[PDB]
Amino acid sequence: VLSEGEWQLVLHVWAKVEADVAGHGQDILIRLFKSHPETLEKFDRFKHLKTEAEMKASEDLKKHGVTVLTALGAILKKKGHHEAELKPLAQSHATKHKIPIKYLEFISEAIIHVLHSRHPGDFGADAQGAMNKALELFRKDIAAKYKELGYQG
Ligand code: HEM
Repeated sequence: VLSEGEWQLVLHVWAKVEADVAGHGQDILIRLFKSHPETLEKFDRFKHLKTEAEMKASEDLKKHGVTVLTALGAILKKKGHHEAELKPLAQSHATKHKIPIKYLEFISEAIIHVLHSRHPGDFGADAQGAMNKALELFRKDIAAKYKELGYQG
């Protein structure tokens, strides 16, 4: 469970994400695909993007980066009372996209990496620790929904 102080560390950095949602979302998806290329294979919509330059040049990918961060932000804003927000996501990721928890670990690592790269004087150990706790909670709760839905994850 996160404390109020930890949620305030998480939402203070989220405000920074909000100053450029498309840029952070684009950077996160490209870092995910660069670091874990097998995750691209889960996206029939984007597997044509066979180089990093092609990914950067894709407005459709950038649009999806915004969709992704918007959903994550809506979850984080609920501080752990996020059950309604999480439900459709766990549903689609379990039953349609079939995204294992390990790949949610990979994207959580990409989020942290990008927050560090974009925010050098502004994303320190306490903030990163708290963001890692919020993303762990996110993954924990998704995994509980995966199990109710019968999906190994
Ligand atoms: C922070 C984690 C994530 C969030 C918040 C997120 C959010 C979303 C949202 C809001 C959508 C559109 C609505 C839906 O279908 O549910 C979506 C679609 C999708 N997601 Fe995720 N996602 C996450 C992680 C991942 C990961 C790690 C993968 C794959 C390795 C993935 C694969 C997909 C696929 C395949 C689609 C459908 C894209 C399309 O063809 O339009 N998601 N995601």
